Amino acid sequence: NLQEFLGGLSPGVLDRLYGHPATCLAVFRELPSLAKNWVMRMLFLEQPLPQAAVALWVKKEFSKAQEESTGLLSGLRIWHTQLLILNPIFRQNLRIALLGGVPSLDKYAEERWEVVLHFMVGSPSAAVSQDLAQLLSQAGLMKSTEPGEPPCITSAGFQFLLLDTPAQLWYFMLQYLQTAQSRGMDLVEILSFLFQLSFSDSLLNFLQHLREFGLVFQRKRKSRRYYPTRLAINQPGFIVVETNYRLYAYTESELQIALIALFSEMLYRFPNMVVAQVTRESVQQAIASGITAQQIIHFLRTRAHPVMLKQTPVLPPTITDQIRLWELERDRLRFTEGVLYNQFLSQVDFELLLAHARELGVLVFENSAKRLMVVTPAGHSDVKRFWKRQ
Amino acid sequence: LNLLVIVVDANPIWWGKQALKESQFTLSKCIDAVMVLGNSHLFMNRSNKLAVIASHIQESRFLYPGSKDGKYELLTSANEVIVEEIKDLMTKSDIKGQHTETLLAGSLAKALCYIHRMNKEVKDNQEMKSRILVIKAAEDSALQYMNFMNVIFAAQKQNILIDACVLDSDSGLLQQACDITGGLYLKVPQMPSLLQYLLWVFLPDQDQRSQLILPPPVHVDYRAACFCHRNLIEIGYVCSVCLSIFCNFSPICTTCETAFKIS
Amino acid sequence: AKERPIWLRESTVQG
Amino acid sequence: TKVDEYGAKDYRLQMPLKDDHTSRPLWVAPDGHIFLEAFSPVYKYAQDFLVAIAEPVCRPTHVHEYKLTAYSLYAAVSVGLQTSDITEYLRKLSKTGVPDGIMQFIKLCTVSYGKVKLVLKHNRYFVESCHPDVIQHLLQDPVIRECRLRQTVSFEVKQEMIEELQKRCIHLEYPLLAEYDFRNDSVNPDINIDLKPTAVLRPYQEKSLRKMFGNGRARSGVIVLPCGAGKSLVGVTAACTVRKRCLVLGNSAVSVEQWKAQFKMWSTIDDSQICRFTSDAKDKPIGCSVAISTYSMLGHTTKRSWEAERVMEWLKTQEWGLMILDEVHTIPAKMFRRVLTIVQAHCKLGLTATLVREDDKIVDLNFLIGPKLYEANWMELQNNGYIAKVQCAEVWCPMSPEFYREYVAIKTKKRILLYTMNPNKFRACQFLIKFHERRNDKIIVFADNVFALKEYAIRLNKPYIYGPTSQGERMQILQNFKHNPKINTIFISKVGDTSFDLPEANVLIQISSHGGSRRQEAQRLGRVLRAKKGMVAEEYNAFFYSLVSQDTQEMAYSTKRQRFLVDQGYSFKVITKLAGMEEEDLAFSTKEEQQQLLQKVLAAT
Ligand SMILES: [Zn+2]
Repeated sequence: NLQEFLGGLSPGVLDRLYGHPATCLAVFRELPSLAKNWVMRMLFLEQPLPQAAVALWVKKEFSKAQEESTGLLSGLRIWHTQLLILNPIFRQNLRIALLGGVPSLDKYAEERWEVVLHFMVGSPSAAVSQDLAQLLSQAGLMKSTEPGEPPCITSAGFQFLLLDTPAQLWYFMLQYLQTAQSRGMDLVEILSFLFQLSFSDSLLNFLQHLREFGLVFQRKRKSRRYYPTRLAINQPGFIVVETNYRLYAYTESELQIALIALFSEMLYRFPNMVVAQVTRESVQQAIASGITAQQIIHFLRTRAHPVMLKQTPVLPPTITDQIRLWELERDRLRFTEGVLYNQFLSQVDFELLLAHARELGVLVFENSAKRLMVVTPAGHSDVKRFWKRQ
Repeated sequence: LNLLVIVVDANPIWWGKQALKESQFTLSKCIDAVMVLGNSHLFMNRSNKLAVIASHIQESRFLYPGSKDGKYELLTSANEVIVEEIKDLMTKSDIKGQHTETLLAGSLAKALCYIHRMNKEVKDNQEMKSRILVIKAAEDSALQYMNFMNVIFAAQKQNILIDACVLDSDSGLLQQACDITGGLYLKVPQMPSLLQYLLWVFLPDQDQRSQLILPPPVHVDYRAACFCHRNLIEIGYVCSVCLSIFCNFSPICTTCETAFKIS
Repeated sequence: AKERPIWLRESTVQG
Repeated sequence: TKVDEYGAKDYRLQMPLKDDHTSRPLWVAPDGHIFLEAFSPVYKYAQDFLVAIAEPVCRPTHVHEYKLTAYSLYAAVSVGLQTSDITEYLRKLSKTGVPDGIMQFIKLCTVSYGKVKLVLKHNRYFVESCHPDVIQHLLQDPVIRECRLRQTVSFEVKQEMIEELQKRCIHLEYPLLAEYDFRNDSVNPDINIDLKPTAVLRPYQEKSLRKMFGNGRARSGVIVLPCGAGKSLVGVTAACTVRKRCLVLGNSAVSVEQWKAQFKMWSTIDDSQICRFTSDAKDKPIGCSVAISTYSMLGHTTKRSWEAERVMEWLKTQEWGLMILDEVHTIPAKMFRRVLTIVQAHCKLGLTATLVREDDKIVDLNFLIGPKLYEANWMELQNNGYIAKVQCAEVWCPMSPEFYREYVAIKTKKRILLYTMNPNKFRACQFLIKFHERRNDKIIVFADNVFALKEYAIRLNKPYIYGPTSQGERMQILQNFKHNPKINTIFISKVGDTSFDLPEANVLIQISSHGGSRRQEAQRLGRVLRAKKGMVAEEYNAFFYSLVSQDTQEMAYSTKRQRFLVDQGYSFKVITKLAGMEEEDLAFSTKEEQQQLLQKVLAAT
C-alpha cells in the first residue's frame, strides 16, 4: 500500500518529498481516522507540547487507535519530540495547503490497459513498444532471455494477470517506482506527480510511460496540458458458474476469454457468450504455471454475473472446494532441500547440535526417537564448521 | 461522510458595536476562523461536504451552496464565494429600528431542510452524518422560543447534532437546544483564540467524539414559569387545551376560555 | 432441531 | 468446423447476433446444442418448446443444455409440430439466428417422416405408404427382398426381421410410424379398464402422458421418470387410456408383484381380469387379457414347460394394444430384446428412471421402442416437492498406509476387495451410521462386494441382505427395519438396486461401488427420493453418501459414476474429513486390528 511505500523511506527523502503543492495533502488523506485531527490541532502551534498530553488525550477505550496512529506518524516523522511540534517545513506547507499561499478518457484508459494485457498474454496482435516490453521484463513479471524471440510469461506473470485492475495497476506502478530508482530517475519528482494527479527530462519520460499505460492522455499532439483518466487518480460481472464445472461468460473482449482459457477448457464461443469447462487438466495447468486456487476463486467471484449474486455464497461450494482440492493435490509432496545426519554415538551431542541449529535457524526438521535431523545446505556449512570446531 | 453546516450569527448591531469599541476581535476575523474551520473539515476527506449560513435581523442567507497562489481549487472557490457573498450581505442592508434582535431559528430551519435535501439526493450506499456548528454572537429574542424549540425537536427526530459555540453571552435557549440533541456546548472566553477551540472541540465528528476527551457539558436549568410573571415555578397548572404553565389555580385560564367545571 | 450436519453445512476442505 | 486458437470452435463468421439479444434468451450452436437461460422471464415457454423439440443432456440450475437429433425431431412431428411450426419459433426465440446447417437438418428430418408407416393387422406387419415412390426407391438393397416374407401401397414383412428393417430405415432416412389408432380399432375389442378418481396425476405426469398422446393415436416411446415420481402410476394411466389389451413386462418377481399391486390400486379393473404369467405362480394367463410377465420368461431360450408353452403360443397369436416395458435400460440385451419381436404390440411404451449405460446400446432404444418422449426434470421436481431434496456427498477416506502398500505393490485386481475394505472407510461409515442413528435417520448401506458387506455387517452386528438370502428372512429384516424402532439400518447388497419396494430412508451410505455404472448409481439414489409426508425441499432431509478411498481406482470410478447425477443437477459435495471422528471411539483404532483385517483380506484369495 501507499502507506507501506511511504513508511519505507528515510527522513532526508521524506522532508524533500513533502512538497508544497500536494504531498502534504495526499499524505494527510492517508491518515486513517484520528491523526488528521491531531495534525489540524497542532498546525498552528509554534511551541512543542509534552507527550503525556497526547497520551492522555484519548479515552481509555479505543486507546489502541491512539498508539497505532502515534506510531504511524512517528514513522512518517511529521513531528519531533524536541525534548511534539510538527516539522516546520511540513507545518508551513500544510498551512499553504489550507487557506494559504471524461467518458472518452475512461474508455481510452480501459482500451490501453486491455491492449497492454493482450501483449502481456501471448496475443499475436498487440501494441508494440520496446520500452514497455523491457520495462515489463525488468518488472519481474516477464523474462525474454532471447531478444529475437518474443518474451514469455513467468510464474508471477499469471498471478499478476489474474489480479483485479485496481490492485494490478497499483502493484505495476509500485514496481515502476522501484525500477525508476534503479534506472536513475529521481523518485521524489515522479512520486509527487502521482499525488498531484489526485487533486524536465525525467518528468517528460515519466509522463510518456504513464500515457503508454493509459492513465493520462494529452489529446493535443503531446502538449504540456494533460487530462488524467479515472485510473490516474488511483463494474458488473459477466461469468455464470454451474454446478458441473461449466462457465458461461458474456464476454466480447478477447482479454476475458484468454483469462478464462488460462484455467479452463473452452468449448463454444458465441458472439456475446462463451462456454468453457473447468477440468482437472486446465486447473492443474494453471497451478503448474504458478497460479493458486485463491486467485482463480477471487477472479470468478469478482467477475460474477448478477444472476448468481442472489444465491449465497455466490460461487457454488462444490466448485470452490473442487478447485481447492485440485490445487492441494499438486503440492501433496512438499520438497525441501536439506542434509541428513546418521550414526549419532551419543544423544547428548545430538541434542546440543539441535539446540545450536534451533538458535541459528538452520534446523528444518528433527526426530528425537530416531536421533536424526535435516539441515538446509545454507546451514550445512555452519553445522560443519561447528563439528570441525568440536 | 459528513455534511457540516456553519450557522454564523453575524448580527450587524453587535459586531458593529465591537467595531466602534475598536476591540481586538472583529467580524472579519470571525469569518476567517469559520472559513478555516470549513476548509479543514473538507480537508479531512473528499466525501465530506460543508455549507455556511449567515444570520441577520431581516433574513438569513447561504454563504455557500485556478491555483494563482498554488492553492487547492475547491477550497479556493470556497474562499472566494464566501468572501464575496459575506461582503455583499454586510454592505447592503436596510435599517429597521423596530426589529434589531438577531434571527437564528429561521436560519436553523433553512439548515435542517438543506440537510434533508442533501440526504435525499445523496446515494443510499453512503451514510451521511450531518452536523450544525451554530456560532452565536448576540443575545437571543424571547419571541423566538416556540419556533426554535420546534426546529430543535425536528433536528432531534432527524438525527442532527447542534454544536453550539456561543461567545460573549450564554444563551439559555441555545444551551437547552444543543442539550436535547446531544451536541457539544463550548463557551469560548478568549475570542482571539477561537479557532483553536474549533479545531479541537467542534471539528472532530460524532464518529470520534465519544472516543475523545472534550470539555464536560454545562448544567442545564430546565426552568418553568407562569405566563403571568415569567418567573421560575416548580409546580405548573396546565389545562388539556392550552398546555400552558400557569401561576395558580384559576376558575378558567385566560388563553383557553374553556368552561372548566369545579370539583 | 433436525439441523444438518457440520460437514455438509460447510466445506470441510482446508481452505 | 472452425477452431479458434483455443479448443472452442469459432462461430464469429458462422451466424449473426440478434439486436434484441437480451430479450431473446436462446442460443443455437451449429452442432445442434442449445443453451437456455433459467433466469429469463420466458424461461417456462422456452423450456416447454425446447423439451418438445430436443432432449436434455445437462440441466443445471442456471443454464440448461439441450441437444436435438433426428429422433427428437421425429417426436416433435409426431406430437404434430411441423418444420415451420418449430423453426419459425426457434428463430424467434434464438438471440443469434439459426445456422443454415441446423435449418437444413430440421427441414430434412421433418420432411423425412410419415412417408413410411408400419401397421400390424391380423398378425401381419404391413409397411404402408401413401407415396409409392418411397417404396420404389426403397427396394434397392437386397436385404428388403430377403426380409420380406416369401395409392396407400403396403406389403407384408417377416415378423423376425422387423428390428433389422427398422434399424435399417433409421439410417435410410425414412423413419417408420408406430402410432396406434386405438380410437379407431375394431379388430381387437376394448378391455373393461377404467381409472378411478382416487388416483391423482401430478402435473409432470400429465405433461408426459400428453406428449405420449400428442394426438388421438397413441405414440410408442420411452418416458424417463424418477422411481419415486410414480412411473408405475403413469404406466397404469397409459394402459387405462389405451383401453386395449395391455402386457406389462417387469424385470423380476418383485417387479411383477408391484405392477399387479399398482394395477389393482389405481385401476377399477377387477382382480380376476389380471394375471401373473410367472413361473412361481400363475393366475390362468390365457383366461384374462391384462397381463404382467417378465423378460426372462418371454425371451426364455431353453426348454419351455408345457403350460408355459401353451401360454407363450397364446401370447404370440394374440395382438396387444399396449406393451408396457419397465426398466427399458436392460432391453438392448440380447435375450431381452428378442422379446420385442417375440410379442406383437401396436405401441410398446417404455418406463424407467435410469436411462443410462456404458455400452452404446442406449441409442438402439430409439428404434427398439421409440424416441424418448418425456424425461422429467429432477431439479424442478425437487423444487415442487414431489421428490425429496438430497444433499449428495462424497466422503473421501484416506487409505491406510499398509493397505495402500499392498494395493500399489500388487498389479492384480485384488484391489477391488482391498480398497473397498480399509480401516479409514470402515471407521468413517461406522461414525456416519452412529451420527445418523442418534439422529433417528433410516440408513440403507450399499456394497457390491458380498465379502466386504458380510465383514462390515458382522463387525457392526447389523442385518446384511444379499443374493441367496432366504426370502422369508429378507421380508423379516425389511419388516423389522420399517417397524422396529430399535433397528434403523439395513445393509443391502447389489440385489437392492435391481428392484424393490423399500421404505423411505433418510440417508443412503454406499461404502463400495460395483464400478463406473451410472445405472447402479441412479438406481441406488432413487431409493431416498421418496418424498416424506411433510418435508420441505430446502431442509435437505435426505442425504446420500458415496464413500470413496483417496488415491485409488475408486476415485476414478466415482467420478465416472456421478456423471448422470451432475447432468441432472445434483452437486456432490466433497468431504475430506468428518468433525468428531477423532473424539468418537471407533473400531480399528490400533495398528493390530488393521493388521488382522489385512491378513484376512490377503487370505481371501
Ligand atoms: Zn386552557
